[PDB]
Amino acid sequence: ATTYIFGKGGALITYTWPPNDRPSTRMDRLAVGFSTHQRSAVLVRVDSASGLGDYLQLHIDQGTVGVIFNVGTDDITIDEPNAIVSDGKYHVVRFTRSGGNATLQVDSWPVNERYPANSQAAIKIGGRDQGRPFQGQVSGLYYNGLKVLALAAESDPNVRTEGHLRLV
Repeated sequence: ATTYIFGKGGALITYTWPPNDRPSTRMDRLAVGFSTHQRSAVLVRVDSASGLGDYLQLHIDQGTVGVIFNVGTDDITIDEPNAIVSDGKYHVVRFTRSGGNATLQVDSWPVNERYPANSQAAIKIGGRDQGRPFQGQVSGLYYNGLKVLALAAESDPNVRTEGHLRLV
């Protein structure tokens, strides 16, 4: 329930687990609040051990939200192509992984992805080097117990700050 505004140039909020507490999880929850006017941006990126690719991606594409996450080799996508999100108004996204199974809630639209038959390293919010970079405001981010936005506000050493930010 803390809000950061990402200005012109795009900002970045990195939470970095110490190289000794890298959580290898059976289940993940991401839940973000935000608003933006652009139809193409990246919100939350979660990195895996060095050189394994992205563990979790949350991006706005075509004005709708979508998550990519990997089950070892393959990366699984979940699209919510019904909720328009690039209006500038408030929107709450809730990704819920459980093994291969997964759920995606955007505002009032839920999607359920069900499976057929990896240690985390960092969480980045926004991105300053994918021109056009993210612009707008993110609010009350939550990942596996970590309220990363709050942890910034209280200057947690694990949280590195880059870009054009403002606590509102």
